[PDB]
Amino acid sequence: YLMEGSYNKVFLAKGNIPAESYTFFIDILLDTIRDEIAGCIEKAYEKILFTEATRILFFNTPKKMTDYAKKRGWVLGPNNYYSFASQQQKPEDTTIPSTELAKQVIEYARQLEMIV
Amino acid sequence: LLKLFTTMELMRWSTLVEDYGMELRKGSLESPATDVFGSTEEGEKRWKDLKNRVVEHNIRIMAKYYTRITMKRMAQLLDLSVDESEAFLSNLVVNKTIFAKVDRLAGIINFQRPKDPNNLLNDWSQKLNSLMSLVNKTTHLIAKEEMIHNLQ
Amino acid sequence: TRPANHRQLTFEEIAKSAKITVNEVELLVMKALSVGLVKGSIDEVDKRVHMTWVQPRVLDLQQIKGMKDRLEFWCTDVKSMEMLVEHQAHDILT
Amino acid sequence: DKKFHGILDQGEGVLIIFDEPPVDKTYEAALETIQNMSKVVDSLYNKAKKLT
Amino acid sequence: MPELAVQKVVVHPLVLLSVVDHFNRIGKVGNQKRVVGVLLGSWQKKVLDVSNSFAVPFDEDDKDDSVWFLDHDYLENMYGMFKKVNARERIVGWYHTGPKLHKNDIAINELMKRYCPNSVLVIIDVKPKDLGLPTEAYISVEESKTFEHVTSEIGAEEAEEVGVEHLLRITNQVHGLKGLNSKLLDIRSYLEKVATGKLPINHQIIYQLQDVFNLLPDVSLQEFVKAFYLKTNDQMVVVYLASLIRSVVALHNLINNKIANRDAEKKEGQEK
Amino acid sequence: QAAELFLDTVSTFTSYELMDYKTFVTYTVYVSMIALERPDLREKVIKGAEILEVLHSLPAVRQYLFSLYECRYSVFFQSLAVVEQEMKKDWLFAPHYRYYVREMRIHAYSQLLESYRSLTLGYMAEAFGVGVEFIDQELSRFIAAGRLHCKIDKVNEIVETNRPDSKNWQYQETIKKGDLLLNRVQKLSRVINM
Amino acid sequence: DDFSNQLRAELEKHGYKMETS
Repeated sequence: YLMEGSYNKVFLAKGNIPAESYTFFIDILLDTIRDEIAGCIEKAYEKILFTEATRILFFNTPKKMTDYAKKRGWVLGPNNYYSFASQQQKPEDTTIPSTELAKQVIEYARQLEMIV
Repeated sequence: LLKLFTTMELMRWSTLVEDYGMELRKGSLESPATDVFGSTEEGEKRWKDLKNRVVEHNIRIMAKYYTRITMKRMAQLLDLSVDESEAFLSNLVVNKTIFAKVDRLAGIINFQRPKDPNNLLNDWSQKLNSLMSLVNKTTHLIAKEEMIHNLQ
Repeated sequence: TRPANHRQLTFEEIAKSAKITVNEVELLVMKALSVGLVKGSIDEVDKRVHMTWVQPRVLDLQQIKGMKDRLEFWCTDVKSMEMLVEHQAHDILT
Repeated sequence: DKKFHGILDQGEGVLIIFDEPPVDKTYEAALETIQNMSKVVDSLYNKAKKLT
Repeated sequence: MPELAVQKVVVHPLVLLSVVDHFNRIGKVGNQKRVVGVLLGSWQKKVLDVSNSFAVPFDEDDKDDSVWFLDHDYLENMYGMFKKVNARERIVGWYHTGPKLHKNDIAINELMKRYCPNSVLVIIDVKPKDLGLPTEAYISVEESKTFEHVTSEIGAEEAEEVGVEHLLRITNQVHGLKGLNSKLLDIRSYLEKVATGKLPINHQIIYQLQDVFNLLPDVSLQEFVKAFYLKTNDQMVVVYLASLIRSVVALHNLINNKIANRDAEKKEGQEK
Repeated sequence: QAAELFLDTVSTFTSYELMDYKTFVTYTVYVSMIALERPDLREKVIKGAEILEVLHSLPAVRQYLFSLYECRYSVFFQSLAVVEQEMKKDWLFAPHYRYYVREMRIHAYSQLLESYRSLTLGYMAEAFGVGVEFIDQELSRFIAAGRLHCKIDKVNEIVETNRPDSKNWQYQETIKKGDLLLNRVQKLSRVINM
Repeated sequence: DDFSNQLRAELEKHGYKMETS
């Protein structure tokens, strides 16, 4: 279940193993899932309602869910705000020529004998 | 009036043609050398022949001046209604003296030509040629700088 | 005060400075451009003039001071490219 | 018929361009040299082998 | 491609060496005089081909630039013998050693002018100013004294070229930096001069720099270039694609050779 | 390579034990529908004498030919019977199966799609008498191939189109053949280099 | 292969979509 990213499947309290020391483990396990869900929600959604976000995190109280959001450092409202967008073929690449020139020197040097 | 063709805005054009209503009906002479006409064509007819020719010529100039022009402005400059202008432009493209693209669903006329990457390459190579040309100027500049500094 | 990073400037700023209206500047740039005081093109899709420089600007003195530092940066950049070439083999076209 | 290569928009009841033409001598140049080079490579293997 | 021009000078390698020889042999050197001579050669439609030269004596004053001594008659008589030897030898110009110019350069010029309006003046220094071509040619007429960045190249006759041989990107890049440094020195110099109220007040020099900067270079930097660049990678990408194919084609021809060598060796008994 | 040969019709006959006349006339036309497109059809398959023979027999000059010229996928499903009829009985065309049918169905569809930039999936799905789920599922099968390039959002009944011929596409195909060749080079390297 | 030709044909040929219209 952990592999899949099926958060729901994970949440359980029955078995032989939940009796003994799995209690100690549950917290550690949740933190990892919540980090993974925050990173998804920023990419997926550039806006969402506050209440939806409170359900999703699967914490009961709104308050702990408010605590985490300030911690991350987000502006909040009755909506949650997020913004992202990237650029390329202007910041350097192997297909922006300066970096290529250095790369081509090695290719041509191999070719003729050098060897580099 | 010939110089007018280089600058042409075409409000001044109508004024001149109207003002000169005794030159431009005139095939006749006030002292004949060996030229003659008598106004056969009608001298009146000639103004029509000029009228298309200056409007087209104006569009030639706009092509150099502008890369994009709007149809309402282009019509204001011509002093022709928007429908009328479109009609002359269509004829003119078939004639093969300009390149222009007509967008009649927004009202914009491009005189642009589609790029090829090689085209951008050409320009890029020139910038570098200008640079070399400078080094020469600088060399000449040093030669000068010495004469002034000491004759000697 | 740096290199050119554009030379597109719109009518609105110029018309304000010039104290002639938006309509007038179009006709005016067209008069200017005939002479070749203006080297540029006219973009009628945002009503901006792309200029191309050619101005004398006689006596710079301050710009010159800056010019000396910028040129200096340029000498270093080519120098780096050179080092790499030196290290590997010998350019023989054949 | 392909005597005119735009496209038709019946939706806005307009005629639009699509006659737009790609490069036809790099792709074509590249395409020809591989197909031949494949036949040639295959032959060489049979001769090399000692069993065609 | 090689640089060509309206007028052009071709200077033979023979000519150049002759000046080297003149400087050591006259033995007057060690007084640090101008080593000056007259150049001869072959000219046609618009090409100076410097076919010949001969040294001229001169004695100049070593505390006066107005007092110098030169003889005309020497030029006529020697010219006369040369005409008698080969008639394809016209007066093209003269040479001075440099590396700096004199006021007096104007004075040698007035004389050569008379003989032909075009007199090339070549600045030749053996002692290496420049690690490319250390000889530069100017053509001068007075207004004041002009110069011309006329190309200099070494053409040759059949004999001359064999003799030369008997005696016996990366190059681009070293030179390229060199040029940058020469201009760099001039700016520092200009700043100094302006600071200390020295003649430079030339309008031209500021004017050239400004335009140059607007353009920017594209073997370094991206700043002005970035918009152009977008097209550029796409063209390069295709050239590379072509290159790939051909490397396989080459590799294949090498296989044919190996198999043949192997067969031959194997059957023989094996010996390389 | 076959189409080259098939087009030839100087040799009307034979000595009959090489092949047979009836079979050979039926065979050329069959190969035509798959192998060729409509500037080729208008040009070559009006051959005159040949067109008489197809009428003197089961359909092809009829149903398949009309459907290709008309570029419809409205009425063409009746000819899905022919695949079943001819291929199964034959020993030559049997081996080919779903590839022969499937490439023909795509061909027809592609022409209809190319006609209207902004195509209504909806109109087609109903009137052409087909399952909504069948036309789409097979369409998405075809788009994945790179055969079609119809850009679809399935909950709506609207489709649009993009450039199927582009610089980027042509480069991709060039690499694509290049890869297969690379493998051959290795096989050569295997046997030799001993 | 062969299965798909028979499969496509029962679905295509035999209507229950153009008969519900």
